Amino acid sequence: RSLVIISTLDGRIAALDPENHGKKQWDLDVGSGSLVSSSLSKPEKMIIPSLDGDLFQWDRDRESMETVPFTVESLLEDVVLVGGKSLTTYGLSAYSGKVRYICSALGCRQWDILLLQRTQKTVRAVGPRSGNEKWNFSVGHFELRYIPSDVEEQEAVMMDTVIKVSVADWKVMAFNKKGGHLEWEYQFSTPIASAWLVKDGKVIPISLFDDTSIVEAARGATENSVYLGMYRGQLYLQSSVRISEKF
Amino acid sequence: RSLVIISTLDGRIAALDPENHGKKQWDLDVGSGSLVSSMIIPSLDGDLFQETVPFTVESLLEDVVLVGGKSLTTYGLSAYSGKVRYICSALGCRILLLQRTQKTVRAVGPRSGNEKWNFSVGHFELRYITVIKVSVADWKVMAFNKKGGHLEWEYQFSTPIASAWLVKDGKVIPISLFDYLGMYRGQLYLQSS
Amino acid sequence: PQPWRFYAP
Amino acid sequence: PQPWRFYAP
Repeated sequence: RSLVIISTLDGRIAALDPENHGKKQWDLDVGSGSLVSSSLSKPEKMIIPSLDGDLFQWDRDRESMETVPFTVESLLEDVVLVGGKSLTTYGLSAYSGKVRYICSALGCRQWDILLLQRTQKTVRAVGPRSGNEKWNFSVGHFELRYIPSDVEEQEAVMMDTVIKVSVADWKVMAFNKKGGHLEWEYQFSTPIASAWLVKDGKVIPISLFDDTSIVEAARGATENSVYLGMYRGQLYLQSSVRISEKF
Repeated sequence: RSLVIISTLDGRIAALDPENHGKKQWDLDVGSGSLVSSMIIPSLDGDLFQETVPFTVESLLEDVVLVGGKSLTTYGLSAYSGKVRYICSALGCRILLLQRTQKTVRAVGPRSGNEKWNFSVGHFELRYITVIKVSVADWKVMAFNKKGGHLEWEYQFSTPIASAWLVKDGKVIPISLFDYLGMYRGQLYLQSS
Repeated sequence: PQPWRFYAP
Repeated sequence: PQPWRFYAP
């Protein structure tokens, strides 16, 4: 009954069965393209967008990572700047994954419930008099919900095993909590950005880890650091957690 | 040489020469329809009022499920003939510049997916590469000759007005507005006057 | 509400 | 540039 919903960077969405060693159930490509895009003409040294829209700057010659004064959305509030922001929802059957409806800003088509919403923010850079694009930055992310000073937490456990994502391996891994040794795994063709475990209605986001290595040692992430990943020659940043494995 | 550019709630753009008594040079339709589509009443820029709510059109997107998106499209026409030269948007990128921001948001039931309510506001902002005033209660452009206050010419629009600018020799001068809540063949909206 | 006068919150 | 690590200024 349970599902493991995972959002890769190719824009696609897959479901895995955590009750059969992570067998793949179905795929879902909404056709909105990949999650990060960047066209360019002539230097501006390297602009690295994040999935929330925040852009970052790496200077090649001094080999340094800097922030950027504008985020993808701030360009929407030398060049004229076009584009737009988008949030489309996709309603899927809780089990089968058949699309029950897709509702966009454009319209609503129709054919428990898994609710998927894809955010997508694109910004092109157009020459003022020309009308030709000189660069662009398209960026998106997924988010999942189920439809039948204080901080919290939650762990992604299931049948005496816990499930975790290694973000540098793009792998969804399940470990027996007693012993910590690996139980099953699944690797994706495309880096993983977000993952959720759907169990008994409640949905769980699976934190993504970068294994600096069962006596497992997870840690936070500094002051204002950013984790670096690559999708088919395109770079981006996420929110992974540190993790070391010992014996 | 200068021109008076006015954005109507039809979603249209008109060019009137403020010299030859508001002589209409050309009119334009973007195909995207009226500046607003639909108690809750919005501003053309996205603000929301009922009297104020702590939300904007985008503050809601971030009982029901919301969908919607803001679009920034720039149209490029000939400055005085008005015939199109380039159009740029997220679609693609096929001298005065017309940047339309159409803010739509749809409330949708989580299980069915059919529309509940929706608001789709729009707003124009312009760029270019006698003191003219505006009567919004009458949908009229009025240029008042500074000598004696007596006007020289006026132009009347059948559709209520959203914004107006004068382009006095390259510069873009926003035309002020004088005698809030409006209405264009049905739906109410808000402006900052 | 009246659609033709300067309203104030 | 670099590989698959965190970084900062």
